[PDB]
Amino acid sequence: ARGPKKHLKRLAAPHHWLLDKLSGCYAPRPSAGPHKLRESLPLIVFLRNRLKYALNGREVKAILMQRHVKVDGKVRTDTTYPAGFMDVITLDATNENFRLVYDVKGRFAVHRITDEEASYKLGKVKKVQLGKKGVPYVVTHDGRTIRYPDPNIKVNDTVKIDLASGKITDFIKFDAGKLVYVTGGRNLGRIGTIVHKERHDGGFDLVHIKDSLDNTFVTRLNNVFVIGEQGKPYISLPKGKGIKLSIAEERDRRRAQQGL
Amino acid sequence: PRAPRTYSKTYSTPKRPYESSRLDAELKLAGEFGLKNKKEIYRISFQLSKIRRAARDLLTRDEKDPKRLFEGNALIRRLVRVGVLSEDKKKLDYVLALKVEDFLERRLQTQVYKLGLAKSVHHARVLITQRHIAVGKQIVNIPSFMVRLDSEKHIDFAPTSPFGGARPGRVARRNAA
RNA sequence: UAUCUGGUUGAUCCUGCCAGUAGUCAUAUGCUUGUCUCAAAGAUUAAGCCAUGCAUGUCUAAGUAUAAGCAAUUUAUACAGUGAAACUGCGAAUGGCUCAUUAAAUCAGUUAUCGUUUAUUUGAUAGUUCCUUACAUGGUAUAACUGUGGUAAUUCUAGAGCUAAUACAUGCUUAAAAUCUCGACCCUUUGGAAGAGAUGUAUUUAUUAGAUAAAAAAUCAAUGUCUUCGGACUGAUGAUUCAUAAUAACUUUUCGAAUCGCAUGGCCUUGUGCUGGCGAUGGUUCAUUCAAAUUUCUGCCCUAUCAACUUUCGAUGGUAGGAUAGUGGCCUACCAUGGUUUCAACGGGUAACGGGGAAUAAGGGUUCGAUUCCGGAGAGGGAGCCUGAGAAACGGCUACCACAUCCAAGGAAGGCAGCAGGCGCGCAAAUUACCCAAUCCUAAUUCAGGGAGGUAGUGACAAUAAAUAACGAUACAGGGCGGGUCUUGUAAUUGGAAUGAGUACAAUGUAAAUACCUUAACGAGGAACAAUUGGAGGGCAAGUCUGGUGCCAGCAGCCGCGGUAAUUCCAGCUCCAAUAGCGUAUAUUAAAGUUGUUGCAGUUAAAAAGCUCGUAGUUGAACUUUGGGCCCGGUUGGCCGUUUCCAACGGGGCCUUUCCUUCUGGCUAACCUUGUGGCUCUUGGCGAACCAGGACUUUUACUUUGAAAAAAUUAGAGUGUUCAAAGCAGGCGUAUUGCUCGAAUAUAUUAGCAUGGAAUAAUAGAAUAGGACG
RNA sequence: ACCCACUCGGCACCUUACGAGAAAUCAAAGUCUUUGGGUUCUGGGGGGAGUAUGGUCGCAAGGCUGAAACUUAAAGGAAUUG
RNA sequence: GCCCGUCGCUAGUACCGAUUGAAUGGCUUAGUGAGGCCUCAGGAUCUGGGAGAAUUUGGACAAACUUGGUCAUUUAGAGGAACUAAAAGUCGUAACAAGGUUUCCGUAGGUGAACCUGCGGAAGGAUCAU
RNA sequence: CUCUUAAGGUAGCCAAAUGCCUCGUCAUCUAAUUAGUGACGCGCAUGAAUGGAUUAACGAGAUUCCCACUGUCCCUAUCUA
Ligand SMILES: [Mg+2]
Ligand SMILES: [Mg+2]
Ligand SMILES: [Mg+2]
Ligand SMILES: [Mg+2]
Ligand SMILES: [Mg+2]
Ligand SMILES: [Mg+2]
Ligand SMILES: [Mg+2]
Ligand SMILES: [Mg+2]
Ligand SMILES: [Mg+2]
Ligand SMILES: [Mg+2]
Ligand SMILES: [Mg+2]
Ligand SMILES: [Mg+2]
Ligand SMILES: [Mg+2]
Ligand SMILES: [Mg+2]
Ligand SMILES: [Mg+2]
Ligand SMILES: [Mg+2]
Ligand SMILES: [Mg+2]
Ligand SMILES: [Mg+2]
Ligand SMILES: [Mg+2]
Ligand SMILES: [Mg+2]
Ligand SMILES: [Mg+2]
Ligand SMILES: [Mg+2]
Ligand SMILES: [Mg+2]
Ligand SMILES: [Mg+2]
Ligand SMILES: [Mg+2]
Ligand SMILES: [Mg+2]
Ligand SMILES: [Mg+2]
Ligand SMILES: [Mg+2]
Ligand SMILES: [Mg+2]
Ligand SMILES: [Mg+2]
Ligand SMILES: [Mg+2]
Ligand SMILES: [Mg+2]
Ligand SMILES: [Mg+2]
Ligand SMILES: [Mg+2]
Ligand SMILES: [Mg+2]
Ligand SMILES: [Mg+2]
Ligand SMILES: [Mg+2]
Ligand SMILES: [Mg+2]
Ligand SMILES: [Mg+2]
Ligand SMILES: [Mg+2]
Ligand SMILES: [Mg+2]
Ligand SMILES: [Mg+2]
Ligand SMILES: [Mg+2]
Ligand SMILES: [Mg+2]
Ligand SMILES: [Mg+2]
Ligand SMILES: [Mg+2]
Ligand SMILES: [Mg+2]
Ligand SMILES: [Mg+2]
Ligand SMILES: [Mg+2]
Ligand SMILES: [Mg+2]
Ligand SMILES: [Mg+2]
Ligand SMILES: [Mg+2]
Ligand SMILES: [Mg+2]
Ligand SMILES: [Mg+2]
Ligand SMILES: [Mg+2]
Ligand SMILES: [Mg+2]
Ligand SMILES: [Mg+2]
Ligand SMILES: [Mg+2]
Ligand SMILES: [Mg+2]
Ligand SMILES: [Mg+2]
Ligand SMILES: [Mg+2]
Ligand SMILES: [Mg+2]
Ligand SMILES: [Mg+2]
Ligand SMILES: [Mg+2]
Ligand SMILES: [Mg+2]
Ligand SMILES: [Mg+2]
Ligand SMILES: [Mg+2]
Ligand SMILES: [Mg+2]
Ligand SMILES: [Mg+2]
Ligand SMILES: [Mg+2]
Ligand SMILES: [Mg+2]
Repeated sequence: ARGPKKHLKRLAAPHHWLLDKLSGCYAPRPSAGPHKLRESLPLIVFLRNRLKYALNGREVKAILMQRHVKVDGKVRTDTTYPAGFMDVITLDATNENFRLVYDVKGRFAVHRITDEEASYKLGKVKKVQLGKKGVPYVVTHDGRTIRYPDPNIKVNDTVKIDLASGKITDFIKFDAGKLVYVTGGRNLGRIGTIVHKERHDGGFDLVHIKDSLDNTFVTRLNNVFVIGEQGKPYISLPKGKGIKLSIAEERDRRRAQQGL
Repeated sequence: PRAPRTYSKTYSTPKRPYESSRLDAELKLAGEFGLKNKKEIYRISFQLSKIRRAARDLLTRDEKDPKRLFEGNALIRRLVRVGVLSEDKKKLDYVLALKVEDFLERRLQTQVYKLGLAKSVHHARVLITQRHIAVGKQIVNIPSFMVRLDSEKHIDFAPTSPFGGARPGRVARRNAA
C-alpha cells in the first residue's frame, strides 16, 4: 500500500503497553531502532503511563530535549524510541536506573536497579558469521554488532556488554541447565533454566523449561533467553521472579494482604 | 477511528405477553417494593437468569473442576457481599434457587423503608431522589442502589438534607415569610 | 435460556399451512417527548454530478543571507544579531474516504526467501585515490533580486543585468609490512640477485579455497620450510556454488568529507610552523529495525435450464535467453503435448470486498458483517508515466472517452469514494461553526503544520440510570375486637412540609466556550411543571355501558364484524398492556422436529423410478499379545491431628519366547551392585534417557496434551463509575514534599506444527519366492 | 402314487398383540423422544401447472428434464354421527 | 344436496408474438490509433569526443474511435392463448347414491360444452365367497 | 325456435396471385408508404387429390426492405474509336 505506515491506531497497539482505549484514536507508533516494533516500548509511554512522571505527551518531548534521559548510555531523545527488553534507562535527574524486564503477566515492568548494574548489558546472540575482511561479529536481540568475539560463542547465547564501550567479556551458553527467561508467547515472563531442546530440523526447535516451583512448560527456542545459572542470575529479576502464580494462588495472596 | 463505546441491555421481556397469572403477579411485586416500571421487574429477572445460566453451567463441571471453584467461590462471594444469598448457602447449589424477591428486598428504596424511616415504600422513593439520604458524605438518588449490607450500617440522612440536619429548606423558608 | 395459541368438521383425531407471539448493532415512517450519562449518523438508490472555503507543508548553535529587511549593539572592515524572498534538503506514498470491481482472487490461519528490494532508525566498517600535479582547499551557471516586457485571463512567464552552496561539476592525500610479477649484471650451479612495477573498496567475468564417514602407502608434472646433502618433510545451516577468502583481468570506474556549529588550547628549533576539544551533516559496505514484494498448506455464497474446459494470439512442461529488485511462461526463441474435471472442472449468478465479528439464547443450528480494528481495492472511466527509498500516486503529470467551467472566440483551467456544504437519487442519513488543549503524526524539527484528530451544534440510531409527586388531620362508611382508637381506607373544604424541570450571582468545567458535578437568589396545587401509545368478540389483558350508522360508511395480520337493540365500525364513558416511549411497514431469528447430522415425512394426507443391470459416490463379516507376576511413586478421602494403617482412582517401568531401528562413543539414572523401618557411600557390573555422527526407516485416519498464538468483541475476576450502561481504574498515610494493589483468567474449534496413546477404520508385506536372517 | 414327522426355500391365509398408527389397519406399516445396521429415491399448504421457457429423445403422437408472476385459508387424510 | 365445463361481464398477473424489436453492462475479432516510455537519427546552441531543445526511425505498452460478434441483466408490442379473482349469470348433467351407461388410469379418435366410444389395465367397486 | 336441403363448408387458411366494399381495421417499417410485412375475419365469392395446410432445398419467376455499390439523380462536364 504505497510504502511505509507511520501511524498507529489504538487497539493496534501492543496490549502489554496498557493504554486505555478512550484517550483519542492513536498509540505512539514506535520508531525504527534496536527492538522489533511489536516487541518493544517507546519512551513516551514509559515517562507518561507506567511511571507517570509526565502528564501529557507535549511534556514528554519537553523532558527529553534537556538530555535528561539515557538508554544503554546514550542521550536518545526520540519520543517514540523503541526501547526494549533488557535495555537500561538511566535518568540523569533522580539518578535513577531501570533495566527493561517483563512481568510474568508479560508486560514491561518498572524495575529500579543499582548504579553498578546500570552499566552492563546482555544479549541473546541472534547471528554469528564472518564478514568484511573475515573479522567475525556477533549480533544480538538488541541490534548491535560486536566485532571479534571468541570462537566459543555460538548462536542462542547471552553476552555481557560493557556499554561504556562495545566489547563483551562473559558469554553464558545455551546448554541443558542454564537460567533462561521466556521472552515470547505468553509463557512470557516465566523463568527457569532448562529441561532440554528438541531439534526438529526444518524449523522451530522446542525448549523445555522447569521453573523453580517444579512446574514444566514449553516455548519456542527463538523466545528462550538464557540468563545464567540455577538461582544465580546475571541481572536483577523483578518482584516475584516470574513463577506464574495461578489465578487462585494470585487472589489467595491478593487477600492475604488484607488488614490495614 | 473511534474506539467503540461498549453497551448492553439490562432487561429481558416475557415471551407470552399477556399471561395474566404472571401479570397480576408482576404488579404485586411492583406495588410492593415501590417500582415505576414493570421493567424494573423485568430488569431484575434478567441478571437472575444470567446468574442461573452462569451458575447452573458450573454444576455440570466435574465436581471442583479448576475454574468452577474460582468463579464459583467468586460468585457466591459477590451475592452475600450484597446480602441476597444468606451465609448458610455459600456452596452454590442453592444459588440456583434465588427467587426474585430476595433481590428486590436488598434495594436501597426498600431497606430505607425496612429500617423504618420511610413512612411508605414510596415516601422512600420520593426522598431518595430529593437531595436526601446518603451513606457516607456520598448522597445517593438511585432507588436501585443494591446496598451491600456492609454500608447498610450507615444509612442515616445526609448533612445537607433538611430532614437529617440542615438549613430549613426551600419552601419552609418563606412559609415563614 | 428445552412452552405455544387462533382458523378445515355437525362434532372428531390427523397432515398441513396461514395468522398469532418474542428478539434484532435493523432500516424506515407515524404519534408522543421532561432530566443524567452515552453518541451512531448520505452504506443500501447513483464508485451519480459538484458552487465556495478549507484538508501539506517544513529551519536547528550547526548547508546557502550584500533584503537597496527590522534591529542596533558591540571587539568584530570579509561573515556573525534577527530574518522576507529564494535555493538546498526532507515530507508530500502516512493520514482520511469509499466498497465499485473482485468467487481460488481477496482474505484467514499456517508457511517460504538457500527467491529479492529495503529511505529511515540503531549498531558496526575506510592510512591505499599520484606518477616511467593548487591542499594554506581548484570550476561556472543560476534562483531570489534589480530592471525592461507580453496576454481578456491561471501558482503563465519572456528578454536583459547580478550572486551563493552540504545545489551543479570537479579533483590532491598517509605509516609499516608482506606477497606477487617482471628482472641489469655473474655462472654455470643445489642455481640468486641488485631494484622495476604491481597489489584500497565497489563493478563484471572466469579460476580457486571454503576441509572433516575410521585409517594408510607408491608414483608422473610441477615445487614449498629445515639440510645432519643418505635425505626427510579452520565458521554457519537440516540443506548450497553459503558467509569469507585467493588468483587473471574487466569498468564512459561506486565509495574513499573541497561541509557546518560551539568553543579555542597547547607546544619550540617562534615558522602565519606544527598540533589539538566537544557534535553536526554526510559517506560506501555489513547488520538492525520500519517495511515491501512474491510464496507453502487448508478453507469461499447460489447454480447442471453450465459437462467438459485450457493452446486465436501460452494452454502444461523442457532448454536457452531477455526482462525484473529478484523466483516463475513474466516475456521470447526452439522443442515437446501437456494441464483441470462428477472428489463438479469450465461457465453463469451475486441487490459479493474478506476477516475480527453481529443477531437469534436447550443444544445442533439459522441469518447478517457497506460500516470505528486488521488486510485488500479505488479515487469519473481506462491506459501511460515523471519524481522517488517507496506510487502505475490521481487533493502528481500525459493521452483518449465521458462530464464539465471561464473567455475579449485568440485561448485557459476543473476531478470531494478528505472536512463541511450543495444538486440528484430515493423509505432512507446532521454544521458551509471552534482548536492543535488532548491523542498521535510529519518537517530542517521542544517552537511550524495537521477538517488526522478533538470541541460544540444538529441528533427518540442504538445503550444506562429513572420526575410527573410525598405525609398528614377530618368527615360521613366498611371492616377490627355501638362506632372506639387499631386503619382498610372511600373522602370533591383542608394542611404545613420536600423538590428539580426550569431560571441564575458564582466558582468549577473549557484552547475559548457549552453542558454536566457543586451552589446563593428564584423556582408546584389542579389554570397544573396537565404522558404517551395502542387496545378492550376470539388468539389476547380490558365492558354483550351510552349515543351514532344501518352489508352504508368503516373495522378486521388471521377466525371474522356492520343489512336498525353493533361485545368488533364513528364516539362519550369506563377498563386493560407497555410506558418516555409506543404503533406501522419490510427483512430476519426463535418458535420450526415445516430443511429434520442431532431430528421429519413418503400404504391411503405431499412423496418409492414400471423393471433389472450398473460406473461414480456411500457402505462393507470375522480372526494377529491376550493373560498372569514383581516394583515404583503419584491423587482424592478416611481414622487420627504428614511418617506410617485401611479402602478406591489414576501414571510409568519391569519379567513372562515379547524392537524399543540401528549401531560407532559420549552420559550412564538407575542395580543383580559392595533391622532391609533408614541413606549417605568407590574399585568389577542396567541401557536406550538423548545427545551427534553414521547407516535405514510401509503408508494413514482418530484421540490426548502443548506450543504458535492482536487488540476491541464475548465469557469472566478485581474495583462501590453517587447507581447503572461503562471506565481501568484505584486504594491507603505522616494528606510537609509517599505508601501501595492493579490492569486477571478464559477463547481458535477447520488447516499447519509439536507431543502422549495403539482400541476403532483403512494401506502395504513371503506363493513361479525375484522372500527372510549370515 | 398315498399316509405320517421334521427341515430348507416359495405363493398365501388364520388367531393374536407384546408392539405400531391420525385412524382404517400392519408380523411389519414392529424392534423411534429409551430418537443411529447399510444404502438409493422422492415429498415440504392449496391452486397456478406438469403450464411457460430452454435443453434433449421421437417420423409423429408425444417422452424426459421442468419454473415463475399471481392467486388463496384452506385443499387434503382416516374415522364418527346424521 | 353437492357439483363440472364451454359461453358472457369486470379486473389483475404472467406467458406466446411481426417488429432480423429496443436498452444497459462485461468481455472480444478485424480496422484505424492518442500518449508516455525504450530506441535509430536529428543538431536550435554550448561547450569539453560531451551535453542538448525542436524534429524523427523502429519498438513494446496501450487508451480510444468505427463496424461487428458474444455473454449477462432488462424490456416496448397489434394480436393470440392461459389462469385468477370467482361464489354467481347462460347452456346443459360429467362426478358424488349401481349419480341413474359404476368410477378412475394409459392410449386413440370424435363431440357446443361438460363429455362420448374403442383396446389394455386398477378397485380407490357396486363382488374379500361355490 | 323456425323455414328449408342431396348435404347445408368440417380440419385448415386469408383483404392471400382468391375481398366487392377497399387506399378494409389494428400494428409494424418511414419525415411522410393506394407498397411491404404481422395481425384481425358474417370470408361480395377461402377450403380440402376442383386437393387443404405446412415445407428444407432449388428459381434468368412476381414483390418488399437493408448493406455494399454506383453519373439513376441533384447537374452536368471531359476523353477515345
Ligand atoms: Mg513516531
Ligand atoms: Mg372457518
Ligand atoms: Mg364450523
Ligand atoms: Mg348438522
Ligand atoms: Mg408468522
Ligand atoms: Mg453512495
Ligand atoms: Mg458511512
Ligand atoms: Mg463521484
Ligand atoms: Mg545580516
Ligand atoms: Mg492510506
Ligand atoms: Mg497479494
Ligand atoms: Mg554551464
Ligand atoms: Mg566448516
Ligand atoms: Mg559467493
Ligand atoms: Mg594558536
Ligand atoms: Mg439460466
Ligand atoms: Mg522455460
Ligand atoms: Mg494438444
Ligand atoms: Mg454440483
Ligand atoms: Mg459488489
Ligand atoms: Mg453458536
Ligand atoms: Mg429456519
Ligand atoms: Mg466489513
Ligand atoms: Mg459478506
Ligand atoms: Mg454496497
Ligand atoms: Mg491514477
Ligand atoms: Mg479530492
Ligand atoms: Mg491521496
Ligand atoms: Mg484578443
Ligand atoms: Mg461530503
Ligand atoms: Mg434516520
Ligand atoms: Mg473535522
Ligand atoms: Mg471532525
Ligand atoms: Mg410532563
Ligand atoms: Mg402542582
Ligand atoms: Mg386512549
Ligand atoms: Mg380477556
Ligand atoms: Mg368503542
Ligand atoms: Mg414491544
Ligand atoms: Mg451427530
Ligand atoms: Mg412433515
Ligand atoms: Mg387421492
Ligand atoms: Mg415401486
Ligand atoms: Mg436412471
Ligand atoms: Mg470390520
Ligand atoms: Mg491449549
Ligand atoms: Mg415354511
Ligand atoms: Mg389395538
Ligand atoms: Mg394399540
Ligand atoms: Mg427435431
Ligand atoms: Mg433495425
Ligand atoms: Mg528497445
Ligand atoms: Mg398461468
Ligand atoms: Mg350425473
Ligand atoms: Mg340428477
Ligand atoms: Mg355414470
Ligand atoms: Mg362410485
Ligand atoms: Mg380447424
Ligand atoms: Mg394482393
Ligand atoms: Mg386515409
Ligand atoms: Mg400498406
Ligand atoms: Mg418503397
Ligand atoms: Mg397481409
Ligand atoms: Mg377473407
Ligand atoms: Mg359486402
Ligand atoms: Mg364458398
Ligand atoms: Mg376451388
Ligand atoms: Mg399435399
Ligand atoms: Mg414438411
Ligand atoms: Mg428468385
Ligand atoms: Mg405479394
